[PDB]
Amino acid sequence: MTWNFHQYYTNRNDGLMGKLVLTDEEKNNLKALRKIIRLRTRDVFEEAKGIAKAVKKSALTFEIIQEKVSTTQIKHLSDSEQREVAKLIYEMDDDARDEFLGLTPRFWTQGSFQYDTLNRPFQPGQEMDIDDGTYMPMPIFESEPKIGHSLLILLVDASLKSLVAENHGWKFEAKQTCGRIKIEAEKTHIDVPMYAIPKDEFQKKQIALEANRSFYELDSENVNLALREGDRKWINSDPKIVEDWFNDSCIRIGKHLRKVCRFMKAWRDAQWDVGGPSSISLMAATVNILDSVAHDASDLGETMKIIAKHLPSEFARGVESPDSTDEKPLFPPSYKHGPREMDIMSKLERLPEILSSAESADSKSEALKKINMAFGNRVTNSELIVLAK
Ligand SMILES: CN1c2c([nH]c(N)nc2=O)NC[C@@H]1CNc1ccc(C(=O)N[C@@H](CCC(=O)N[C@@H](CCC(=O)O)C(=O)O)C(=O)O)cc1
Ligand SMILES: Nc1nc2c(ncn2[C@@H]2O[C@H](COP(=O)(O)OP(=O)(O)OP(=O)(O)O)[C@@H](O)[C@H]2O)c(=O)[nH]1
Ligand SMILES: Nc1nc2c(ncn2[C@@H]2O[C@H](COP(=O)(O)OP(=O)(O)OP(=O)(O)O)[C@@H](O)[C@H]2O)c(=O)[nH]1
Ligand SMILES: [Mg+2]
Ligand SMILES: [Mg+2]
Repeated sequence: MTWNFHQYYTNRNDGLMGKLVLTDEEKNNLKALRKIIRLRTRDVFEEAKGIAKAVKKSALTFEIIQEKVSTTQIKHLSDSEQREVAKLIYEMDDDARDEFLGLTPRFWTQGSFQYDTLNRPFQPGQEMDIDDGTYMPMPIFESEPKIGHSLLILLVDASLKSLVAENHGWKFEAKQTCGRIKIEAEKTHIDVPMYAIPKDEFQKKQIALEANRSFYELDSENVNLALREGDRKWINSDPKIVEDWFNDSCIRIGKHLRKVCRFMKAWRDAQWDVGGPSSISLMAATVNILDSVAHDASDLGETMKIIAKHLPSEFARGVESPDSTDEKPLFPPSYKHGPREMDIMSKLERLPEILSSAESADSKSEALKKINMAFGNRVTNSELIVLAK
């Protein structure tokens, strides 16, 4: 016997796509959460600019500034953090202060929510992730921006911490590249990386944008990611580079690319409760395979076998980042594998065996059980599986 799994993979009700794609409850929940973070962040910046405006108009003592700070949403930072914000506002000169009073944070989501590969989480501890970047248009800087790294990080933190203080079961986490709100009971977190971008170009592009529509991309090397730990405060990491690479890959390869990428992530979620290869390494390897190996989009069962066969080789050679400015590969080459990478290799080598043995199982029932060794017990309708012609 030979079974075909195309429907097992693609059926939008019962099949794997059916199990992975967010419910509307989940999708609207994520957008509502993002809206709440965006609102609070703009409010907090307005509150801080309010104080700075006061400083400009009349010379206010440091103590008066502290007092004013302690009355705003910034009160949700620790005591020493509040004093630091007051100190930073008190201490900036006319020029920096004028820049600050002209700053309004802007937002743009990146990651799987943006390019539509966000899967419903599988094991306990696994969470849906929305990556909403905050952008701070300021003058081009070589060393350090007019408005300080410290100040900007503190305000975004205050915004996030102020929301946690208003929501049972939310908690704040600081990561190296973002601030995070975790909502365990909803299996969700929102990440907020922060970027500096050129103010003049931002304005020019926004003016162009609004004039040319009725009812754009910045210079990549000036998109600066703020880093929270380490002595390097900023790194040139433009998230649009990955978004564009993936969207262009989808165009070039076809619409089955997003599906097979979801499947590989689902495989990952089933094989490890935490850990496994990154989502981006899986996408990059999969793109490389589909660009170079003949396949048929009308049988994702066959396509998934083709991918599984070639993944070990991709990862063994090291997976290069689509961002050539990246300082490391997305996955190291095999001569540099330690325990972590060896564990990944051994699971990848297992996958094509699982898919093969499912294909040659004795019944539809046994076929389902076998293939569910790769993706977990998510699909339950064995009648999705069809005897190959
Ligand atoms: C990213 N970006 C970027 C660029 N270039 C390079 N080289 N790297 C970059 O990272 N260019 C554009 C952008 C950076 N510049 C901008 C960033 C944000 C905005 C802005 O007005 N954001 C809106 C939200 C837009 C939105 O919801 N958008 C929705 C999409 C629309 C929708 O879903 O309705 C969303 O977040 O999903 C806001 O702040 O309220 C305007 C410009
Ligand atoms: N240049 C570069 N950007 C990265 C890297 N890892 C993550 N990013 C950026 O961060 C965004 C989100 O990354 P992840 O959350 O790991 O990946 P995801 O595609 O959202 O996957 P899931 O959250 O697992 O669904 C990506 O779209 C990239 O913009 C990396 O190694 N190099
Ligand atoms: N621009 C840019 N953004 C990134 C990059 N890496 C991560 N991000 C963003 O910051 C978020 C958190 O990044 P990470 O520190 O990689 O998160 P993580 O290590 O996967 O999470 P844990 O495994 O729980 O520590 C991501 O989801 C992205 O939104 C990067 O290289 N460039
Ligand atoms: Mg993500
Ligand atoms: Mg994230």
